[PDB]
Amino acid sequence: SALTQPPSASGSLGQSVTISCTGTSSDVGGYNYVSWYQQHAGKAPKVIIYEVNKRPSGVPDRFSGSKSGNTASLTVSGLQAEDEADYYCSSYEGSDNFVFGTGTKVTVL
Amino acid sequence: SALTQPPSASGSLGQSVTISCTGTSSDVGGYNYVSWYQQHAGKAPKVIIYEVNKRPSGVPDRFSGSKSGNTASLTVSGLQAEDEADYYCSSYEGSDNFVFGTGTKVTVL
Repeated sequence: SALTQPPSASGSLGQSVTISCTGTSSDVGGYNYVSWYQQHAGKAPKVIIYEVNKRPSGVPDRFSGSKSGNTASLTVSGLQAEDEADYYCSSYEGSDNFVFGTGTKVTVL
Repeated sequence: SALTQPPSASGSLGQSVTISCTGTSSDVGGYNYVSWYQQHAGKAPKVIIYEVNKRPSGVPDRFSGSKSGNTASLTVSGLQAEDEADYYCSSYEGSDNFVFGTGTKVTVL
């Protein structure tokens, strides 16, 4: 299984893009343990958000996470060309288990 | 001066879309008084969310709201053809004042 993410999203340089991540009451809707990751092609993933809305040290405030219902979202503001990347979500889902989304490719226009 | 909203968003039938509403610490980021409105052009608006995440009586559970920092988000899940519409946000901004966004047009594919 997988969390549902749109294939694609886009926003303007300097503006924002928002990505959704839809699960169920047993994952996204059940806990406050949603993370987001950014990956450029061929590069290492990077954690952007954890615990729904927390940014790791060194991740700036232009990355914001939220959730409501069974859907989490990530908004990337102040868009830079280097924000063109794949973005994935994950959620805790009970036990010691996590489920991931299928990734959204962002284009920066 | 308006709240910033993307001019467009889209999602697939039966799935989800999330749209954003970005203000400042004096409005969206200052209070828990974000509302969302749906309007099919030419027709009367309807309130979908108030107080960030509250649904008026008669609004289905599949519309949900959230915020983090200066950014509020509305998710429409289980998208239906009737969800193609303009969606506006507003926030309190002190005194007896409310400020609105410019609206996002959602398409349902």
